[PDB]
Amino acid sequence: GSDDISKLIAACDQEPIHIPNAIQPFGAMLIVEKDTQQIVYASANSAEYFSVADNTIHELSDIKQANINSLLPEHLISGLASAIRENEPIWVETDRLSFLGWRHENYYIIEVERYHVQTSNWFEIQFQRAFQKLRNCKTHNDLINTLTRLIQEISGYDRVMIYQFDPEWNGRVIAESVRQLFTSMLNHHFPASDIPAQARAMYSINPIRIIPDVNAEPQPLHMIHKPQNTEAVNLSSGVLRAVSPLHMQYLRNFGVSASTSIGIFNEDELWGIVACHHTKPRAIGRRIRRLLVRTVEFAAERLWLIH
Ligand SMILES: *C/C=C1/C(=C/c2[nH]c(/C=C3[NH+]=C(/C=C4\NC(=O)C(C=C)=C4C)C(C)=C\3CCC(=O)O)c(CCC(=O)O)c2C)NC(=O)[C@H]1C
Repeated sequence: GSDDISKLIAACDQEPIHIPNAIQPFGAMLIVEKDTQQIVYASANSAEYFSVADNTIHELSDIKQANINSLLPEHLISGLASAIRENEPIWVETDRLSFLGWRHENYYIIEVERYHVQTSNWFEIQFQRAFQKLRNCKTHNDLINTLTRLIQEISGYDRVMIYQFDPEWNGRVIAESVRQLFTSMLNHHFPASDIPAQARAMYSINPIRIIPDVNAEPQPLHMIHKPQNTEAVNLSSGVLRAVSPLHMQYLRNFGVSASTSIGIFNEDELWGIVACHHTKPRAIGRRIRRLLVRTVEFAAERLWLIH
């Protein structure tokens, strides 16, 4: 039936991806009522992240006891309080932990990750080399190929592609960089339903989406202290937001174990994405994420100017 097939296609765009009440297990998440300053939701894995800074905490139970001010660094709490704008993430890096938090209505949402030892000035020197290569490009075809190659080198993903939307949100792959033999994806077309409108809109909130392992077990948000409002909390601005299992299976069918995509914007208009696949699971720290986003933004700026 024709209208039935259309119902099914329309269901794609209606899965509530913004409120899964779970996360990917490469970080831990705390949800805290702003006025109560009380921990109301915590990921089922919070223990193994806050046990790195605080040794009193070894179980999810201990988080009901825990105070925010022992768990979170002070600059994080001060920035989150002194922040008026909703959904704009603050980042605070201790000696052991990398925090990203933001305010959404009466909720503070805090994501915490681990990180590797860093090399000073590496972020900036890498961006400098990308800035110079993208700026020396004089046609869009050199620009986009250069972009895929740089994203490939910075991230180390097995495959980096530029996926360009047409006026109806259908898209095609227009450039490719690979770390191994692959059958070409060049000029392969995909329908608009493969990235439903809700996912397309998510790049306007967080321009990078990151999936380190398609088979990693999502961790649900447990209730800690009974929140005033039991509505689902919107997790859109972070990176830990659990992945729609449909898209996980889509990645498996692709032969992919890790994914990362970055929106390509012209002003507020989503023009396309950088799509990144890995055959084995892969994680990339916050600094590689920010470098990728910043590289894509400079490439976009160049893309709208050159012929
Ligand atoms: C009925 C629903 C469907 C559906 C849902 C869905 N898809 C995403 C997210 C993404 N889909 C992407 C598609 C592509 N990746 C590629 O490499 C290519 C072509 C080479 C395409 C077309 C991409 C890139 C994303 C972003 C995530 C990522 O980078 O992997 C979501 C959002 C999931 C989430 O963000 O939690 C949803 C709900 N896909 C379908 O095919 C139908 C069945």
